[PDB]
Amino acid sequence: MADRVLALVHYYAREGYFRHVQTVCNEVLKKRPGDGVLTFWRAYGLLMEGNTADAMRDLSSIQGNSDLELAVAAAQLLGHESAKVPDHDAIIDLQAKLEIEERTASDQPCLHLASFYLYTKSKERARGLVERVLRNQPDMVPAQVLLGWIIISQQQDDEYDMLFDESELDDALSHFEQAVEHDHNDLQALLGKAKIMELKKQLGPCLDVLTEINVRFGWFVPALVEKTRMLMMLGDWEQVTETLQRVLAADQQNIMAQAWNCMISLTREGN
Repeated sequence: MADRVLALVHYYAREGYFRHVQTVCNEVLKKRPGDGVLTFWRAYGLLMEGNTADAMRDLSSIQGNSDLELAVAAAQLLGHESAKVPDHDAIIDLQAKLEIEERTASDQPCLHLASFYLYTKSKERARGLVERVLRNQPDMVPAQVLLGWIIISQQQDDEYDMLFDESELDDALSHFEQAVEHDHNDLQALLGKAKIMELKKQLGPCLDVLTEINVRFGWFVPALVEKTRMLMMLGDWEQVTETLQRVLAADQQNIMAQAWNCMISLTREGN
């Protein structure tokens, strides 16, 4: 169940936190001592510092596996895309060779690149690559829960909640139902279903399933900070304060905890 290392960076890479990334990358690196995939997890962790060609110093020294060759080819696609000399022809050539080398290949390089290209270089490529992994079986949990979770995380935050709609809400509902039917150990499907039924004015069963599922994870920090604006349909923001203090107890590194607690502090008391 790869959600331990894939999903921890997945919500916070927009925030650009790294501490959870080091925890999960060191976790998967201590699962298997010495690997190109794990060194490239470390490359992905260091790539959010601001340097995109660090993947060349991390994996291209130790590449050779198709898992690592595809990853190095796409990382040097980004490097030539972020290059200084004019190499737009090289950018187009790398894009073509990646678009051909991802399809009709093994699922492991595509999955590992989607784990790598999870925030950088058109992060819809993560869902695309985990979908082309699961074109043989379009009933496996990761791709469907990731698509539904994205189309509900855009609903719950301030991107599409200026005018809240219900179409991709239902698409996320279908994806989460499929994902939780694949396994009840899934994490993002149940939380997204909980925020769906929060948004549709059934606060009772919503809080019921929230109590049902939030006991299954306490060290999953981003799913803990996501309780901010999906608990604020109830009519208060003190539960938002305590669920951000929960994140602070998990790790004193969340900028969104401080920011959102600031934002909700000034509403009522002007505190």
